[PDB]
Amino acid sequence: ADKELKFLVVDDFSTMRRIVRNLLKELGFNNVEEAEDGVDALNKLQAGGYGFVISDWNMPNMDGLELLKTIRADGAMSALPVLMVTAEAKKENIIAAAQAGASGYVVKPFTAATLEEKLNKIFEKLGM
Amino acid sequence: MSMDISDFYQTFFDEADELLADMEQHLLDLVPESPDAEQLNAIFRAAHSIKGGAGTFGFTILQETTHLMENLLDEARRGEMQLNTDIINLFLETKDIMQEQLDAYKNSEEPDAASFEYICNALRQLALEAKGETPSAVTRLSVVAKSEPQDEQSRSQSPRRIILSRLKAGEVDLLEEELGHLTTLTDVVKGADSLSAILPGDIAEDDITAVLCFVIEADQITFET
Repeated sequence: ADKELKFLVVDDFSTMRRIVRNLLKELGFNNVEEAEDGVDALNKLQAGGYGFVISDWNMPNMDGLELLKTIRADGAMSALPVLMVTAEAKKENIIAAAQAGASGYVVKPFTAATLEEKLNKIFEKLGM
Repeated sequence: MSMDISDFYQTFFDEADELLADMEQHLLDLVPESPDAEQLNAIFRAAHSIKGGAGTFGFTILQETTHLMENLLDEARRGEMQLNTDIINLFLETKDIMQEQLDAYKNSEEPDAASFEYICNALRQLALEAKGETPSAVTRLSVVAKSEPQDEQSRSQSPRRIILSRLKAGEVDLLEEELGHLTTLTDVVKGADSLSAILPGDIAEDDITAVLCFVIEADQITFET
């Protein structure tokens, strides 16, 4: 529940990144960064500082899961929380996310009120 | 207050117009026989972005139209599909139609049904043609329906009960809500703090374990009777 948590809003789409941003806003979150892909993100992540990957499932060069497995077979990034943002609540996504090691999932578009609740539980389970 | 979408639309409409203009220019600059990888990636990303926005706001016709184009652009960018002038012209026509669909939504109007059917039909025809007539040799020639029709119908009686012990305030409702995403719960005993329900067996024990594990832990989970 850090209203400053560094959200790597990994998504290749700007307006969404913007309302996500504005809702984070009406809810009080204002610290949001944008990335456009997995190599970019992996490159970006090969850097560091990222705490929450609000990663859209899909991107070019390397997607959400390769991102996630490479993330996982690699010594250094093996345990980052990745909130897979998904357009819809689906099981295999939910499970593959689970077997390759993902942290949680959410469905857009949400009201300020909903985004509000999901964040709460991951925070909960990871101990945040 | 009240997340109204009839203004989160304006930002989308503007982004979409811009992405449609970019799509058009990239398409016009593409060299079919040797498409610049970076240019195709941009066309694909514009389409992916427009599709997600269309899904978020329930713009059915635009979403499906963009969906079909995106899959095609993915094939071409991965190098699985060859491009030519006809295909590029179809993409341009697709961009033209998507713009008309967007312009209808801007006016709180419904897009053109006939143009929608025509473009989707053409896009699906191309994908089909991009296939060389089904896969090589017969596939799924057996792996399909395996084990014949089970004896009773769905497990004789070994659903295994899942016992979720130790849940929180609103978690009863919520986990009820979450297990409700993976599987279906019956005999929902909503105790003050518990949730028991019988379990179907539709997911490897090893995997149910894995997802509940997004909200709860491996030992909170017992499989027995």
